[PDB]
Amino acid sequence: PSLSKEAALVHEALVARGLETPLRPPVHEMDNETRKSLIAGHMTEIMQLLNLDLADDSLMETPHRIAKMYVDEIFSGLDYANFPKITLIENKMKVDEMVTVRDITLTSTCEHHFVTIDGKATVAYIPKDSVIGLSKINRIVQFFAQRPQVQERLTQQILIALQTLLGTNNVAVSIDAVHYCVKARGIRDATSATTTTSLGGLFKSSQNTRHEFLRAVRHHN
Amino acid sequence: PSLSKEAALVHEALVARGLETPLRPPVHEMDNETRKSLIAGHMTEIMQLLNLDLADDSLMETPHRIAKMYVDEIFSGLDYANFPKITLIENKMKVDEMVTVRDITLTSTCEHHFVTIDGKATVAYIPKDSVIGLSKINRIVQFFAQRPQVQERLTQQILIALQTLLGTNNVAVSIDAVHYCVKARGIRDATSATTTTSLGGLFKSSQNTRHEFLRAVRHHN
Amino acid sequence: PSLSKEAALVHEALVARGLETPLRPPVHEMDNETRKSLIAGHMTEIMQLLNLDLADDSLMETPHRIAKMYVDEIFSGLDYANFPKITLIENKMKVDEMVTVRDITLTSTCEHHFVTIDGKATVAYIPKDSVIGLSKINRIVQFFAQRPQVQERLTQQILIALQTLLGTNNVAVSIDAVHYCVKARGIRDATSATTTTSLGGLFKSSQNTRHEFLRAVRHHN
Amino acid sequence: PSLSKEAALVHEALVARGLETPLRPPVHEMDNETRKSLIAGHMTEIMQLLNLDLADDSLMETPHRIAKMYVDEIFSGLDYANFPKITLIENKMKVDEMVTVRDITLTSTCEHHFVTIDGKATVAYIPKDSVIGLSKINRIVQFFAQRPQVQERLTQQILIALQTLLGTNNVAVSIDAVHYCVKARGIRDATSATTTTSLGGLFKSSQNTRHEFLRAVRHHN
Amino acid sequence: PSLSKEAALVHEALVARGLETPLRPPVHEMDNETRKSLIAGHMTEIMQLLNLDLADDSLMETPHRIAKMYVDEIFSGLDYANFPKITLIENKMKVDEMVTVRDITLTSTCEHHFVTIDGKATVAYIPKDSVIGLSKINRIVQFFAQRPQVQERLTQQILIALQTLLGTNNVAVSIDAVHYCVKARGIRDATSATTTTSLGGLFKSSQNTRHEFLRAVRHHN
Amino acid sequence: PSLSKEAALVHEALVARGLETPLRPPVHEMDNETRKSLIAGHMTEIMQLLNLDLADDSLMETPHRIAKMYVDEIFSGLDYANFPKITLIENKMKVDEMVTVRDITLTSTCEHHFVTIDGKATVAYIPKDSVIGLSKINRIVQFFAQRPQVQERLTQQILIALQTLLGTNNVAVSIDAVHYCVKARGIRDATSATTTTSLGGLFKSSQNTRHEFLRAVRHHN
Amino acid sequence: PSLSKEAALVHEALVARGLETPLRPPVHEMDNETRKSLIAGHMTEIMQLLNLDLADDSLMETPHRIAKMYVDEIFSGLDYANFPKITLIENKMKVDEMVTVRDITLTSTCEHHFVTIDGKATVAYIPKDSVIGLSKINRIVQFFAQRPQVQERLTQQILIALQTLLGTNNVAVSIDAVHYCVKARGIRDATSATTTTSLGGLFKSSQNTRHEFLRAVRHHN
Amino acid sequence: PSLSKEAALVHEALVARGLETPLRPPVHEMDNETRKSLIAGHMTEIMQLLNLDLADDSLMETPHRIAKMYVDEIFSGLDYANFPKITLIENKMKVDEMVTVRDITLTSTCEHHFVTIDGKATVAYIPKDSVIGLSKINRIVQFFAQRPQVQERLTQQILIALQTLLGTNNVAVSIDAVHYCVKARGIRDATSATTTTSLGGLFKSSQNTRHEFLRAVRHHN
Amino acid sequence: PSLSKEAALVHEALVARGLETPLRPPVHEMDNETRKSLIAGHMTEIMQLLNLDLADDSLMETPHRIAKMYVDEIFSGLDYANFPKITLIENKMKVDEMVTVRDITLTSTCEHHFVTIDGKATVAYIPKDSVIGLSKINRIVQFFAQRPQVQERLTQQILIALQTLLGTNNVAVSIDAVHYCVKARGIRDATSATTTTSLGGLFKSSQNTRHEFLRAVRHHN
Ligand SMILES: [Cl-]
Ligand SMILES: [Cl-]
Ligand SMILES: [Cl-]
Ligand SMILES: [Cl-]
Ligand SMILES: [Cl-]
Ligand SMILES: [Cl-]
Ligand SMILES: [Cl-]
Ligand SMILES: [Cl-]
Ligand SMILES: [Cl-]
Ligand SMILES: [Zn+2]
Ligand SMILES: [Zn+2]
Ligand SMILES: [Zn+2]
Ligand SMILES: [Zn+2]
Ligand SMILES: [Zn+2]
Ligand SMILES: [Zn+2]
Ligand SMILES: [Zn+2]
Ligand SMILES: [Zn+2]
Ligand SMILES: [Zn+2]
Repeated sequence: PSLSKEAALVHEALVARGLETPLRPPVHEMDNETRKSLIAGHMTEIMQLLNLDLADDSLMETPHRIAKMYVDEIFSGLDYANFPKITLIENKMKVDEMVTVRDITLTSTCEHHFVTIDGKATVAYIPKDSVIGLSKINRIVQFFAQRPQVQERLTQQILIALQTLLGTNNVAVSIDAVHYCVKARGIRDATSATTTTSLGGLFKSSQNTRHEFLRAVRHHN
Repeated sequence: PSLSKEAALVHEALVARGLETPLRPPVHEMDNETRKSLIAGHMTEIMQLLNLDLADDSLMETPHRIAKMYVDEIFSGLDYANFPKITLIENKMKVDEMVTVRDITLTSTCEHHFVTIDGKATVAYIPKDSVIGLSKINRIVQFFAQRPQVQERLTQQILIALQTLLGTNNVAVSIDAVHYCVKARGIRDATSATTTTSLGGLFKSSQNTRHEFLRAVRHHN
Repeated sequence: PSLSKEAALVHEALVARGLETPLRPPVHEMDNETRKSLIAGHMTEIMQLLNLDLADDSLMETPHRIAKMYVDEIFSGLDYANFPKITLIENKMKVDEMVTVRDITLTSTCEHHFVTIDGKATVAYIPKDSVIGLSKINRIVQFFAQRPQVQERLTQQILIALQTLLGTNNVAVSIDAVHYCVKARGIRDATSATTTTSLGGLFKSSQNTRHEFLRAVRHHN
Repeated sequence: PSLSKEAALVHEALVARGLETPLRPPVHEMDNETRKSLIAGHMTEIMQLLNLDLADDSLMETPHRIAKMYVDEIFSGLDYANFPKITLIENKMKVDEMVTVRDITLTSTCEHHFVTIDGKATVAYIPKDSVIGLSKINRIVQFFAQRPQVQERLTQQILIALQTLLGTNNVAVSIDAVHYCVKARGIRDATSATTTTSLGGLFKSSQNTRHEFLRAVRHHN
Repeated sequence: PSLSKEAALVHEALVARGLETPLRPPVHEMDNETRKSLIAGHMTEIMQLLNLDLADDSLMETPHRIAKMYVDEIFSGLDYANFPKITLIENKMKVDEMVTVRDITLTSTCEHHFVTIDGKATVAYIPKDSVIGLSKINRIVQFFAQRPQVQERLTQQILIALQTLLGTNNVAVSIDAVHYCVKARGIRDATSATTTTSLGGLFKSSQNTRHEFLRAVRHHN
Repeated sequence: PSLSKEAALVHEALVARGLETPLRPPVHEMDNETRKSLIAGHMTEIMQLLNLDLADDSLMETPHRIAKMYVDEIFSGLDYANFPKITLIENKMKVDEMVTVRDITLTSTCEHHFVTIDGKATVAYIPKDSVIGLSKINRIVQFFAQRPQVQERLTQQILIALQTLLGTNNVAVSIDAVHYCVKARGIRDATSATTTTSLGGLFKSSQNTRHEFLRAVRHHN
Repeated sequence: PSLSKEAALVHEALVARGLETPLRPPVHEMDNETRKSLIAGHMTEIMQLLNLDLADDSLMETPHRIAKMYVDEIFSGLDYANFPKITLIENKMKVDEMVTVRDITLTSTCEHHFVTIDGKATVAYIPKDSVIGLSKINRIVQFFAQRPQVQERLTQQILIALQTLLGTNNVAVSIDAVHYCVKARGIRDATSATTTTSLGGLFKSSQNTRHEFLRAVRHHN
Repeated sequence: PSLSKEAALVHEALVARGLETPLRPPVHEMDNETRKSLIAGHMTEIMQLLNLDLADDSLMETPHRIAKMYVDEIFSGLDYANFPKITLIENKMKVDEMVTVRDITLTSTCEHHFVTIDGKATVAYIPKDSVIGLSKINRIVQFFAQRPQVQERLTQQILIALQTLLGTNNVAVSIDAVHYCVKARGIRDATSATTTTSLGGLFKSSQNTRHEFLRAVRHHN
Repeated sequence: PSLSKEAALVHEALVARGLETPLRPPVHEMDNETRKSLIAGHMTEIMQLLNLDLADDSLMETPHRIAKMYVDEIFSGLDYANFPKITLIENKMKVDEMVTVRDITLTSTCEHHFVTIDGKATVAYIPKDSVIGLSKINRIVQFFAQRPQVQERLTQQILIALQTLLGTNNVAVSIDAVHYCVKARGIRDATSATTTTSLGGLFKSSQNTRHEFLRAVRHHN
């Protein structure tokens, strides 16, 4: 009772290429309710250095909400215990052209200011011996997304994970997103978006394949 | 009085390629009024198991409605006695460029949860000896769509059937659809959509042809 | 350990007004895991009646997948043990103008055929003593959405629930949806949508208020 | 050297009506740099509790960026030392019809999870003796937005602030926004948005005026 | 075995108001296979009078196709044996606000030249004792649309029939359509469209109600 | 006094290639006014067979209106006496790059049911010795459009006609249309459209030219 | 053999209110081929004062084309011999709400520089004793449009004419157009449009009616 | 005092390639005012032949406005005394990639009926030694547009003019426009538009370049 | 205390290729507040020659505001003391496909009239050893945009400045803007816009790469 075959495989692959999120061993076995109260403790401190009145009916519970959100939600992707269960049917249909999943909702956080990243992901792969459940791609994407991230690392992690679970390197990933740490503060650019793409296999090597995919990416609604 | 030339041709061609829908032999001759009532009875139990009050004037008729929807409507594609009448005219116009029928309405069911799939298909072929009635393409698409499906299989069936009927390997099919078992539940993604395509003859081999078709696909209204 | 103050209040308000979903008392404490298998059992029988090979690597978990989806997901709103938690701060800001939450995502199922209803809700209220957490409105809407519904009933239920929890009659609800049993089968209308609305108090009696709300409805993205 | 007339006046006003952001007296004069280093202090603790390797070159400066962002940017409207410089020309043009500034860019933070709030503001007023510079309206709006807010309060603050600095009650404010703690977490609604409006003077009392303003609000690009 | 309660009710109500379609008594019992072949024969002559070569494999089947289209399809609305089965449930939800079904697909024929009319209908009613099945509205619209028409008459028939069936004068119908005998020939106007509406009960008398309905009409996709 | 040089050239080119509309020689000089009445006669019989009261002030001119429309309007392209006049200036500007006339309005009729075809054409050619009047392209397209057509044939005819009149094989034609016999009846698909294309000379042999043209097609307004 | 009942009626009505285009008696009976050669004569002169070389293959025929265009086309509305034939059916359907014809194509000329006016017309009337053929409104509109015009006079003429032919003053006309003499020369404004509206009867007097109509006008595609 | 280097150079170029607008030597020095009064002279004759009452206050100044418009505006590019002043900075920036000015407003007149031509131009060039001011490109384009044109010639004139004034053959020009003598008269096509492109240098010869330019052309707003 | 490493490196590189903004040696150390004041006077001077009454309570502050604006804001990119702080991280993610930043807000000024330039920039590069923080690119762009500019140069500057800080020639830049000196004065073209692009490394020599990036450019919102 710890990890799953797939979860293990992916994690190994990610460290092997040295693409895992920069983590440290958990040292000693610390409860999650402990981590959460500890984290609310610090949030109470920060909130006081801001001069907010924690006595307020609305503010009082924020430290604890921020604590559950960090551990249970927006960063749950740092604990492989949360990896999604994977299901794969055999490729009896003999699909040999690419399958594409466009405009996958994707919300993450910039590791640089812990601010929101709103974006869309398009993922395509060429089935080999197995066909993956379609929702699973959405879930694998949201998983890596729930981690403090840098867009370039995010795009690459997804490629590797899917590559690992599908059994081919013929996978491609493109992400188009908006960083609120560029929009809401700093340079305050309200109109820019960033686009990153990772291409494995034929998607990288074969010019014709490379463009059918790039030609398909970017489907604004 | 059973099946038709075309219906049987198509059916064989699918079984030959290992692409038919996972079916079992109807064992003993079961009349549809009988399948419908038996089915109706199970839905009656399922609704009771859900604590619904079948004594209500709105819910009362639901088991018979669901059973009829299953047998005559949404899954009627599993019975080749429903295959559409095909009509082919002689290619006296000597067309030798592709004919594309785009944005064909496509409603179907995900075989993993029996939930609505809503999408659109784009089909193209290059006439050899015969030109098919346009409406017939739409019809063929709906027939295979009225079956519990997996988008990747559904796509190939439309292809193989068309090739078979048209006497050419020069056919291409593309489907862009939304799966409600991805949107309405589970990961609950309100924006992703899946695109799958299958190309035959020149649409596969000729890079020229292939990209002309792909280029034309995706005509959002 | 059974029900929560909010939940019980809501369920009673609805019963008193005769707007609860038609439900028959459980009878005996039948365990949920028992219900799922009985349901999954009947689904198996239904699928064998359609002649599908349940021995297929893709159709085997289906009966089980449906059972779990029905009981745990799309019909979870039938069990008040799933009523969302309510958080209400006091109206110190002295807000006396309607707050409007629009384009709330809403996926439901029709009770006449158990087919997908995909729509959008717009809720509005004039806070009296308390202001509610914004997401709770969303959560309340989805709770009632996960039930075999009739759009007319669904709209009323959301009104009563909200009127009850906020201690006011000044609430308004409008739902704009697409029913697949109209779209995907039957008459097969691919463009019609249905709009229903429930107006309480001022939204109903005051011409001025009523139109301010209706004017602000139907925000297609 | 502390505060300016404008700010003290606005500040008093909000406090008088019980609409100031819940703040605690600083207590003792803590140097903003200490504050930041303390905040960055606690954030480091938190990042360690999430098991992130702060030894990494990318995560290394994060606690310090967050600290600086919090105090100097996203929450800078908590200190009136930051209130914008107001300019008021004489209303010689004898303007007696509303002036409406629409689609003011507004990015704030919800106070329940400190997550991004992205929206637009529409402000109108009827000039009495003074006529404020246009951009000031933009600056005042963004001032109160740089605080842990609640849309209902933020709307009121803006109204009160402008009525005060303008000399009239004839001011209207409407904000329309997306709360990411609703969109990127929890219920995860990708489509809803919230609209709040605060009406003063003729905008509240005069129906003709009230609807002239409501009619114009909501200019999506 | 002839007509149905509702079919006859509706039919009478139209004749009573002098709104039925200009029909004559079927004289002697003429079987539809007979009407179809007789019709087919005239189209055969008309096509010959046009110098078309019925020996061609594409034109050969046209007379039988046109006759069937006329009798079973596009004009099948002239025979009440085709009226749709109506289903009404008890208004236990006590709805007392209008229900609007908007953008119903409507294809019809101009009676002046037997040319396609393509448009959309918006229908609304306020339930008294009963709520009708939504799909039934669409169906009723198509029934009266499958008749040689004049938009102004077609609009009223839908109204009167609905009033009759729903036991209320509180119904409203609006149709926006394109006439191909205006677009495809004659003046040849590629952009005009005609809107016609008929209001009953409160939708006529109450200015309040009337404008709420009109306000909601015209939902271009 | 019978036919014009252009007309005769065109009619012959089409006959030689076997692409003329299937026509049977008149036989005897039957006067057009005689044809119209015989046609109007049969239409009368057809309408009486549908049970319509031809004595109605609105249905009385119909048989006569149809006859005139068929012979004089929508099928006028069957009589080369209606071929448009051609004006060709010499190519002094030495134009050697394709001229493209796009979104040419095209309304036609299907030959399988005589129902409206509403579409758009895009024509392109590389002038050799002569440049044609722009409107003539339009006029040529509508000439062939006014004939019971099959889109595949229609496209070829326009190519041949233009190739013939301009003395070049460097012409290209693409037609994008909606067939009401698909939309308004039968399968009743409300979203599919059909695209056909005919490429001559360089447009067919030169990869470079072919794509420049296809790339420039499908200009939805 | 000169004029038609309707044509006369309208012309009288127009002079009676003194709204006719400023014409003069034709003095003496001058042939139309004479007027046209005379007019080409002057056009040849103008063209020479511009230094164009009329010897050119393209220019040579312009004087005559401009001459036919003026007399036979763009100004044919100055000769009531061209008025359209009107057909009116009796209002047996008892329509008593307004009928509307939107986005009627309308091309005219400014009397001030004989340059193009591109626009759209919306016309509505409330049937009284008779219902007019729908295409007839389009034709009456294009008729007055084919005259040197000033937009305000144009709008009024149409009102009167329809008022005269329908037998009620309850008619309304709105025109939205673009004047190329404002766009292509002079101030050269590329974005403005002008809108004129004439309201007769209840459309002018009754506030409620006045706005249902104004609320409907302006349907950009 | 007659012409400038720029103009004489352009002029010679067009004449050398046989692309100048067909002009006749002025012959004798006629004073532009006489010309205008002569032109206004003939236009008065024409308006009298159309039976318009020139005694009217609105039609009174028309012949004089037309005369002035013709000579001083819409046809002013016929006199090179009107050629724009060209400015050329030194290409120090060493720009070696194309510069593309898109959607240049272009309003011209067709030379067959002197009717409005409204369109857009897209121009690109690859700087060699000189780099022209941006607006000049706009001015040169509008210079040749102010002439009775033929789109095919107008496109060529612009190309030649710019190649000459720039020092390179690397210039591309594409115009897309609506001819009103096609839209407002004759065939009356409300939707078609014509596209003409002229390619020089690498734009003609280099496929890579050619398609980079064609790819970017056609930016509808 | 003068300039930073980066700043220096960029500035040199520009001078080296001779693409620096034409600057003269400051000569003697003149304080800014002194420059601002000297400029202010010269404004008061100009505003007096325009005849504007500087005594007005609203025109008063202008020379001082224009004063601040030129030096402190819109031309601040002239002083490298303002170059933004650059932050790079290790490319441990092994990113080797391009990273694209689109629709970057760009507000410049033309150097020919000091008039507003309003565009959008798209920047891309293929990471080598370091990966720049996203927000930085935006900052670099606004820096060079804060200078009296000529589009063709601005594009070039942004390119070199980036190739220098990233250590790769593999950078690409595209700018699409509207020059108000072309729109609001002079030729007054309200619709044209200009596009300039600079390609380094593979973006210039690799056909494939070159087109991947050009295919991405131009993301209108
Ligand atoms: Cl930053
Ligand atoms: Cl799942
Ligand atoms: Cl039904
Ligand atoms: Cl929550
Ligand atoms: Cl007509
Ligand atoms: Cl069919
Ligand atoms: Cl003027
Ligand atoms: Cl013509
Ligand atoms: Cl200039
Ligand atoms: Zn960041
Ligand atoms: Zn599923
Ligand atoms: Zn249903
Ligand atoms: Zn929150
Ligand atoms: Zn008609
Ligand atoms: Zn057909
Ligand atoms: Zn004018
Ligand atoms: Zn012309
Ligand atoms: Zn400038």
